[PDB]
Amino acid sequence: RHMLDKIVIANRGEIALRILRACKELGIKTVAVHSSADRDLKHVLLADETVCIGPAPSVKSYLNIPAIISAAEITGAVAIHPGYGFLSENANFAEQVERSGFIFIGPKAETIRLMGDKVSAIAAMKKAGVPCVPGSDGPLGDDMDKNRAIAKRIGYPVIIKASGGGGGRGMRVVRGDAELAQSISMTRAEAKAAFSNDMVYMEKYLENPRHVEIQVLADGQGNAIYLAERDCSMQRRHQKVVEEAPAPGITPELRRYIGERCAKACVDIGYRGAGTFEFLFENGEFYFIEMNTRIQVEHPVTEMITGVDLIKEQLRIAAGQPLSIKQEEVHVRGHAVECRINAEDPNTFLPSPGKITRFHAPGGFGVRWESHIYAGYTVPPYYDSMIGKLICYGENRDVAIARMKNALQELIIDGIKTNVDLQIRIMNDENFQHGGTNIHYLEKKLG
Amino acid sequence: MLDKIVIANRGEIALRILRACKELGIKTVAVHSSADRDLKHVLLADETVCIGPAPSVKSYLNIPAIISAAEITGAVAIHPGYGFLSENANFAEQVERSGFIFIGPKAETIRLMGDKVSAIAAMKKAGVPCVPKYLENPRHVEIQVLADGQGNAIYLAERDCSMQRRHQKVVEEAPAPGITPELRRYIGERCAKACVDIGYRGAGTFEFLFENGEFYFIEMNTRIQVEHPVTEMITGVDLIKEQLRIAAGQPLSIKQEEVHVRGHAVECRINAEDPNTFLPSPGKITRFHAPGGFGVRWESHIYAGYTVPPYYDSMIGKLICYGENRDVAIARMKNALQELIIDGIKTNVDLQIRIMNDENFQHGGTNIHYLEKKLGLQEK
Ligand SMILES: NC(=O)c1ccc2c(c1)nc(NCc1ccccc1Cl)n2CC1CCCCC1
Repeated sequence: RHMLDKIVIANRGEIALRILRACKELGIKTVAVHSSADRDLKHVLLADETVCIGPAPSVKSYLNIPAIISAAEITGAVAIHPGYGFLSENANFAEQVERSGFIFIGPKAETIRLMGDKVSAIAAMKKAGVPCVPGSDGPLGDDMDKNRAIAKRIGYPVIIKASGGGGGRGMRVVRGDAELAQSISMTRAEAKAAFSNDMVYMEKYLENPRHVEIQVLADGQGNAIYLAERDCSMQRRHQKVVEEAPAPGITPELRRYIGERCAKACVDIGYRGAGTFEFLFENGEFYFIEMNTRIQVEHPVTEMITGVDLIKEQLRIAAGQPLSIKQEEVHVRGHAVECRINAEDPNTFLPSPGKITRFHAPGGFGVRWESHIYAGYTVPPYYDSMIGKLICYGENRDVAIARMKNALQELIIDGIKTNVDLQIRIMNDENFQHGGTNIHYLEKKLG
Repeated sequence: MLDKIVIANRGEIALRILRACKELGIKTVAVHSSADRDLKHVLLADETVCIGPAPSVKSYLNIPAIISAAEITGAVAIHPGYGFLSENANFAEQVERSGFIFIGPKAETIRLMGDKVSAIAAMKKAGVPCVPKYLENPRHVEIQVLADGQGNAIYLAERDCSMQRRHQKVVEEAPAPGITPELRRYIGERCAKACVDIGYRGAGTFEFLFENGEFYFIEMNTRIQVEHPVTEMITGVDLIKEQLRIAAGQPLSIKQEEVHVRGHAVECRINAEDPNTFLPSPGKITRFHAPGGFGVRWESHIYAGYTVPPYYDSMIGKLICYGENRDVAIARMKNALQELIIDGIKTNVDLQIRIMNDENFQHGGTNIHYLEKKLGLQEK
């Protein structure tokens, strides 16, 4: 079968190393594009070719569209993998890659635009039969009588959300008519300033939901499959801390119900590659909020429970190959837990950059370590706080948690502040040990 | 479960055992020589006891010192690992006479199987095929077993350990290439019946020579196998935790029909020795970096700044890669071997890279003489 000869890894850190490994397993030549502050990245040191695309600030490196495309052209690369974050959900970038004759390892640019606009995305999901949060089902105008009527029909509390927003950014809870006009007005102003798009919509506000998300894969040959779910509720201020697969309390019947709807939605929108349907789960019911049109950070928990290498599937799809597995070949087996490891201060939660003086990774049966860090490595201040991901699998949830506790005790990261101690606390939490804690749990636990 | 156990071993296996104990909530007692105070498992153990000076005869092979440490710490069981006293029937007999649980078979089974004459007679009786014959180009194929010593016994597929130097395994893999589900079931059932017939208790391995679609029994290792992780990857069974459950007097919960072979796993033994002359290379590891990724399993006590002592064997770690198929497991091993950094000492990492890149290994089914023919070494 035909495979991509050479690709540009348009990312950094752990995800860039994750992509480099998948490339090497498939015999794909790698081009590591990097900022001047990232010359010592583990994947840069393992890459077949390297191109320094600019200085440390992301604007002149990882978000630098001409420099990334120019690197693909000079090295003779055929495709670009955007990873997560940066330009991965940037439709202009995907269009420019397509326009320049290189393969964008993701969905069509118009699919990114469709799902990136939250109002259009909900309408497409509702039409496809995916359950959505009751809401305005269209943008809000300036007629406050019409806005009060939508709030009445939905039932308070409600949430005002930016169509150009996403991932908890660009939203405001409204509990009564008195706060409605000002809340809409503030959300609009914030959205205009942040996204240069003042469009807002209204949604029913769910008080105690769980964040449950469905993993999908769709090829260019008409196949679209669901790879169970992940529970990503263990979060703080919209930042995921712990993710797990499958989600506790989800039955095979409920898994089948939601998964089939997501797979059908892929067919209807002509989805291609890896994707994630994010839902709020409350009182046995799923409610769509948004679709992630790229690989997710927490993808490894899905890989452990299904045996499917999601990055290798992305590369295969992009090369024009069919999905390597059929739906009937996707089986949920055992349980996996992921602890994100951050170079962060436990009091401020702010990134804690610096030089790692001593480093030791955990090992053992069911223990997977996803990280670019090594002894002597300097965590730069220019980017996000995540330095690694510790993933533990077991035949059941109890075994996965037991292995995580042991793995966190072997993990040594000196010279910088980390959330390792917090991760140990979460694993020891009696409510986490029972499972099914909602999205507000971690914040309530911390204070 | 067993409240507290003495890990009567060292290095990677002692760390392997400690992790299984911690998962089950079993307290650990790390008995160590004065040269092994800095072993990773010793630093992670709940309690530690120095059992003597550096030579194994004075420490790891010192029965009164091990028993005394188990008595003073209030332990109830002893895991002997592999090597050392694991297959010493007098040690197993004394552990039990002292009132402790021996994490292994009965002393009589160790004796029965430890003597080739009585072992072969027990196998002929049990219906296990033996050497009737000249086996010029055989493959080393071995069957993993678990028996509770209560009448239940299961086989957990096979391993191919044909890549050898001076009769020491270098690469191991599971399942064995070319072994059909019919052949697996045939040999496996005879091994499970043999466990019942000899009253076997715990983990064990039946080693065979495999040539022209036929098995020929050589010997039984009456203990956990070094290469046990490749079987664990393909079955999902934690073999050390099963040893611990059996020793606690729990019957096997795993039924034969619950044992499924999925994917493929390869193990590369990592040795502190020269990759060409095989001169042992003890010494301080000045820089260390372990490989990572999907299907990558690293089994080692080594760390940056740790000194590999000159007193013991050269095996410092085991690199185990799994995949949905043999090709994926080999591709993952190549990637993992490139990430593995061990500086300050000589290792066989470069030899392992050559073995993974060998076209006959990539094809599979190379015989027991292959590695030495590739390297130009004379058998002895
Ligand atoms: N309808 C609601 O109750 C509701 C509540 C929270 C919502 C939520 C809905 N939707 C989102 N995110 C998407 C979004 C934000 C802003 C504008 C548009 C979108 Cl789609 N969030 C944040 C996510 C992320 C953190 C934990 C799970 C909840």
